[PDB]
Amino acid sequence: VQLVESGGGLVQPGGSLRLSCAASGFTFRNSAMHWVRQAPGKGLEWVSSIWYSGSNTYYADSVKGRFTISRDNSKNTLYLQMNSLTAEDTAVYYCARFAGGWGAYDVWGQGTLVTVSS
Amino acid sequence: DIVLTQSPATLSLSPGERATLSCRASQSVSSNYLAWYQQKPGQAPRLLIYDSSSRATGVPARFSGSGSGTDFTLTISSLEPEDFAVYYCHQYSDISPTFGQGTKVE
Amino acid sequence: VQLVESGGGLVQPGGSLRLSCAASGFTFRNSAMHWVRQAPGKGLEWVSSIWYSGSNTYYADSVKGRFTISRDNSKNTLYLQMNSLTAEDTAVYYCARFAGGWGAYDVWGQGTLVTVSSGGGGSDIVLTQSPATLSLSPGERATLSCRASQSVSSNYLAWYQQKPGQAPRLLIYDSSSRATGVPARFSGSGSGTDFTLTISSLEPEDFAVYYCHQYSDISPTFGQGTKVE
Amino acid sequence: VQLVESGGGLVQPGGSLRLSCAASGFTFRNSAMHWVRQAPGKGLEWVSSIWYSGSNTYYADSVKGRFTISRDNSKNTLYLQMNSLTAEDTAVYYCARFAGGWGAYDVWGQGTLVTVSSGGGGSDIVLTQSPATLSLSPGERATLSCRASQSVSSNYLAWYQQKPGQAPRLLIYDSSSRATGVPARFSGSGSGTDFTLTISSLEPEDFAVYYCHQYSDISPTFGQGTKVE
Amino acid sequence: VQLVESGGGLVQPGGSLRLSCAASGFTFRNSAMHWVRQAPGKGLEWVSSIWYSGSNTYYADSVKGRFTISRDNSKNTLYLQMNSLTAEDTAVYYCARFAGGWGAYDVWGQGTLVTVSSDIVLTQSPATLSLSPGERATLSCRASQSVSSNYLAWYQQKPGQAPRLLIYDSSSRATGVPARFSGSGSGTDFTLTISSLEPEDFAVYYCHQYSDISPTFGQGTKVE
Amino acid sequence: VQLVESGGGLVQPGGSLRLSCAASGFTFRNSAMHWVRQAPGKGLEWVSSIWYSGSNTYYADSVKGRFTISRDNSKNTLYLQMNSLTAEDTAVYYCARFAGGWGAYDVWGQGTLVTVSDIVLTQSPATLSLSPGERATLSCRASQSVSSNYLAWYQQKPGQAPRLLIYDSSSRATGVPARFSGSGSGTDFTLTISSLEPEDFAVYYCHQYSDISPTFGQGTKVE
Amino acid sequence: VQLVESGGGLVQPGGSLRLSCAASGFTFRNSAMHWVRQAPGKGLEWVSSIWYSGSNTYYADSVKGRFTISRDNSKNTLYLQMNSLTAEDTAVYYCARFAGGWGAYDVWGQGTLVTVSSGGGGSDIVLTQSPATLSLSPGERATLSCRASQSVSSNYLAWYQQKPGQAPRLLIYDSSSRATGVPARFSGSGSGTDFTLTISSLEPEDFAVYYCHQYSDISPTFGQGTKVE
Repeated sequence: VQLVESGGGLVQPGGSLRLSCAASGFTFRNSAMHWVRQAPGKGLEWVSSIWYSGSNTYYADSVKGRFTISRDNSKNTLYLQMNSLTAEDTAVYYCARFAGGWGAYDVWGQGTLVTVSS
Repeated sequence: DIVLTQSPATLSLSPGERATLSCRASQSVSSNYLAWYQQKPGQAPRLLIYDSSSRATGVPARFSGSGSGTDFTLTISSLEPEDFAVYYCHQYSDISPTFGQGTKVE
Repeated sequence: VQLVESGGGLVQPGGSLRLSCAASGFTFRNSAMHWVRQAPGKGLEWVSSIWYSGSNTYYADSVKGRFTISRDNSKNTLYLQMNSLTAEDTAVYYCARFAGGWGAYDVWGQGTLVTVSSGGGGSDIVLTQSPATLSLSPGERATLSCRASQSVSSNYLAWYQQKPGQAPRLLIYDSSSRATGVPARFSGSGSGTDFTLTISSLEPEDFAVYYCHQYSDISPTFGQGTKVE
Repeated sequence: VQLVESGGGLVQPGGSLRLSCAASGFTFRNSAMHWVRQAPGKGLEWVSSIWYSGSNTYYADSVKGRFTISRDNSKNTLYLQMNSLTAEDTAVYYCARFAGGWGAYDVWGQGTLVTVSSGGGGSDIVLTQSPATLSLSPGERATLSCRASQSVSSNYLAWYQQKPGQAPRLLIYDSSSRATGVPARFSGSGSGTDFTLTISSLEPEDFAVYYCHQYSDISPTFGQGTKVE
Repeated sequence: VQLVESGGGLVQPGGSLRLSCAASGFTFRNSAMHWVRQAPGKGLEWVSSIWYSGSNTYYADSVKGRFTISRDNSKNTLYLQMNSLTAEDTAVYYCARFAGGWGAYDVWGQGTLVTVSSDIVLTQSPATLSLSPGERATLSCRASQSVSSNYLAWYQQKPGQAPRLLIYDSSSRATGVPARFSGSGSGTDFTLTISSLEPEDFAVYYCHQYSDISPTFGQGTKVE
Repeated sequence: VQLVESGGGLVQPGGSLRLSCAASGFTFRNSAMHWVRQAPGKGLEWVSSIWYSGSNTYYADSVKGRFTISRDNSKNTLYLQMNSLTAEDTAVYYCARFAGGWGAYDVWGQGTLVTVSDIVLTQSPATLSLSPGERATLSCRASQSVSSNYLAWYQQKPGQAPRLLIYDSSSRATGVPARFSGSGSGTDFTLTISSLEPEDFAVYYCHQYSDISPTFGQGTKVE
Repeated sequence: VQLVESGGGLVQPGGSLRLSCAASGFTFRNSAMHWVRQAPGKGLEWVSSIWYSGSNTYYADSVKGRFTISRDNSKNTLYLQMNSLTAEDTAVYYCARFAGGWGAYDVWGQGTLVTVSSGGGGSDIVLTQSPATLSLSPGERATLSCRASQSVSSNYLAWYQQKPGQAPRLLIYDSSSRATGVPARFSGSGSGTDFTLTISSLEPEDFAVYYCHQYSDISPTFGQGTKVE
């Protein structure tokens, strides 16, 4: 039971970046997967969420229309496509499994730093 | 949109003392879907309490959650050296998840 | 991962019993625990549910007010207190861990039989009416049969007429005696275990449900009725 | 010659109620008095009996321990105290004078409705399984259907196997997810209101009763079962 | 003429339970009262008897030393005390009046179920193999669930002697075992092959899974 | 590398017995030791297990609460205390060293027998498939003569108590329909149901009460 | 698109009958035409086929050599000549157009009943044996029943034993008379409509099929046999 995260780094404003999260140890295809970010020195902030086919994917207002969450159940992988990046997107981004009433965010990725600067 | 307000912002305590942390929601938290997380410097958040009062597997008994509606409390009965960190509350009762701003136990 | 049940047994109507379920192999204090029952030769029926502190306990409408679900997380034990028991509560009761989207009822107790009965049964004389329904027209003959499982001593058998929303009306008693005010077109006959009610020529007011009734012992019984429509 | 009833009404499970029957026109002190009830759309059923000075009261096995018949000859009144009520007590209750060989139940009260309910009308999702029985041979395919009266949100539907005398086993949950240890010959499918359990090639150990189960709300319901023989 | 029974239920092995039977409608003071039980899917079996006192009480060997039958004629009640219960005591217990030449068991209680209870089933095939020296013996062991780590063993047992390890870990031939013995398979289907039978190889063969905390054996194949 | 067993014998029901197994040729201090039993003419059945300290002892429910497994590593001996014995505990008990992935039960003791300790009724046929209106003829054959013809027949419907049909071989009980009739004497008795009704489809038992140890037949299913 | 069938009826065994089927709405000259029959209370059974005049007509083994299928394309008519009829030919016969990969039997005639019989409105004496099977052991008693639909005059009823691959052997005649060489453990009884064969103590050589047989009229009939295993 773990989430293996990858991606991130330093890119210029207006650039693009893709984050990946590889799951193991549970039935990923049925799990709701969320992305959470944390600006330097700040608190936790929900970013996006994805569920089963037939459910609505959701985005925070700060990323709606620029970020795209997606999943490939055959590879047990979660993605976050980050476009039109701004200095306000600088944060450590976490992927997390959402268990709702059975454990909230009970499994977290280790997080990857995304810095937006020129 | 449910705003979570933690208090106090900072708690300075010694090992062996009790830590009492408070989370107040601007609205009632449906089903008491409120969680507590511990985060150490440079590490990912780690679940302590969910469903307001359920202690996650592997979490020591000295951590306990209580409360309902808009008033929730996390209690650490006897602080150990490894307990000094920042603590966040988190409501997942609606489609717009929100976090408290954290309480640093120092 | 296991659920060890105990309790149950044979109890009298109105009595009390407590069921217990001891869990091991998983974090019981976090798990939602339900009780499910199954009447003899019937299907599964949810009874009650309990979860974390801060959540509502839930009951089925049949048991709301009579049953109490509880848990002691210090003993990893689930309890069901069953009060005001009636023969409809007779069933095998299962404790079960509820995993929702992570396994539904993925762990079950073995089940324990709870039987609520006062000693039946029994010696009761069974009355069987035939046919269940008769479709006839005014002027025609209606012939109704009542068969007893044992001989009805003194031929103490009665016939009643019941129209919708009204109390039953005595037609025949002592097998053949037509009650006062009953038209002569009604007549009863038979003896021992074979009795018949005859309506010689049906009138439009004669279309109703008819019951036979034996009162030859301390346990009075009725037939299930014949509808004449 | 009259019996005037009073009482009854709507009560919740586990509650109490007292019925009364005031007699006039006959020597009530000599008469044996009975209570008779009738469930909605059911037949007549004897409840209790009481007689003279040497109080020798009788009860039906369903109510023994919960009901108390009594009489006050100074007020010419018959009473029925009903405790530990359950939905199975829902019926119209009649008081009646018992005349035995001189008229059986020759005088009846008008009847009063007693309804025992906690507010049950039905928001619950009804699951209908088909067919009720399937006769097949080893090696053949069994296709079982589960139909819900309302859409099952998130496809929270499970399938269980039950052999005689044993607890149910989880086979499928979340409509299509095969539980741990379930052979691949079991498979579930469907969404909304139409669900199917398929056993690709029957084995001799696969002959059992199969139940579907929806857990998409707070009133969990089960299908009524399909027997594969 | 009633017998009103009560008691029973589900208890752990070695536990205790008391059964009672309350009589009415006959002179209980004089009646011979018996207890009879019926295991699930089994026949009727007599348990105990009590009479006038006069009381030479009788028990079956299955229950003698652990069960206690008694009666209190002042309450018209029959009792059966069940101590040190075991899984083989699981049955429906009936109280019954014994009338001998005037009705045998003419009145029965309703009966109450007593269950003393709380895995991986191994099925071997065929049940029997009749073969000659030099011929091939092929044995199958089919598990109800996958045997993790292929922790399945085969033992041979000759009459009156202890079992002997032939193969363990599905494929490992034990020390001193002739090469004509061979095991194979994985998951739920395992096979033991005796390539060319010797006259000393005619015995009962058991498969054995040790992949969990509840070890189980197959029911054995007799090779004659 | 040996396991020397001792104990056993013939015991009354409810009695007690202790078993011991002395090891040599291996480091008994560390070995997992199990008990396995085998009922007369049956398969192998695991009973109990014990291992190093800081580990759980295990029992089967057939023995849980009555048996005690123990070990004294200073004497290289394994013990099994068996209390409150019942006729179903009769079996040959084996001690065995458990090597898991290194040999399973690779060493066995020789085994010791523990044994804890009339007229047999045989019914025929075991099953009868008939339709309403047909005749059912049931047989009960006793291993010895039934004195005074004290033989009874009972009817049992599923989930219900047995019901007296006939006693004294031929005496039909009160309230029993005349279509039931019994016959025979000595060692061969017969129950005949002349014209079947659908409520007569049930299991039927014969029963002898002519002695101290009453016995029943094993039942015939009429379906 | 229609097939108008005609013919059939009730005929004597060994007689002749011709069926016709007149087509409209399609190019009959190009179509393959089949006959299909259905015995009373049985399934469909193919009978015959005809195609273009460069192919061969086909028949089922049941009818080959007695029936002749033919066609007159100038009248769009299909024929079935039925000669040497037997009671086994009793069935409803359908004409049908065969479209193969383009519709199988897509057009059917309505069917005509052909009954081949020489009897009157009365039925033969039907013998019903029970049970169909008896599983017993050596030394046990076997009781076999034979019930007749009508009374068997003079008790002219016989019992036979048949072992696999062998001719039947007479056991009992005149209901109770034991045949020569038959062991005394075989005995028959009964009269009128109720007969019984009893084997007092079964031996291993007694396991066989047993038939009853009535010879009280000109139409001999047998029971369907009881197998003793």
